[PDB]
Amino acid sequence: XVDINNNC
Amino acid sequence: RPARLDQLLDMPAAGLAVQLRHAWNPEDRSLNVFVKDDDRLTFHRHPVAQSTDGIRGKVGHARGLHAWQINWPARQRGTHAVVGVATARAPLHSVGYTALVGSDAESWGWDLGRSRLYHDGKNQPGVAYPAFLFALPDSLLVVLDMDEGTLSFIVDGQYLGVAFRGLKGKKLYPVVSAVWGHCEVTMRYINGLDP
Repeated sequence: XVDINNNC
Repeated sequence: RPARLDQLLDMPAAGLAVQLRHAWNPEDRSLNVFVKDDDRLTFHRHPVAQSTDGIRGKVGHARGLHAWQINWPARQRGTHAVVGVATARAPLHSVGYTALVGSDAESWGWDLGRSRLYHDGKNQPGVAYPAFLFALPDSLLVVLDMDEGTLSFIVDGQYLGVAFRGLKGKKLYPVVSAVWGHCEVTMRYINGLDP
């Protein structure tokens, strides 16, 4: 997970 | 600080029925959020990438002074955790991660992490808030004065001043916009005063 808004 | 603010706050807070009547609206939301089965005052945001999601309260305020508490765990805020008010026209969803509440003329919001106020945010720069400055705790109060046409906030018992002006004549609903996967935001209506 790359996503920084906990959307993975 | 208005005298009416303390009069509202120092009354015993509204009971469960009133809290429920003013809670998040399951009919007025981004499809990516849902009101929890075990707690009708809290929503849960599904973990959707590149999506900003909002929900309004059930009640649109036209007159009087109103306050509600937002409980938003600091670790569940992400890049844009915005708290405020909106007309019925404010979009409740955007693609990407944005300060959706406060993005156009239909909503006014305080972006919690940036400590910035947005209104017509697509065309207008954010405003530092509080004006005296600030790490935000999990809960805050939102004070909507539909008679003065103001939006204000109370953090840790401290009145932070007027955030927005020019709200009179509008029907304004509590609103938030969230970007964090699995975030849960609770809203509890405190009380209202007549004009």
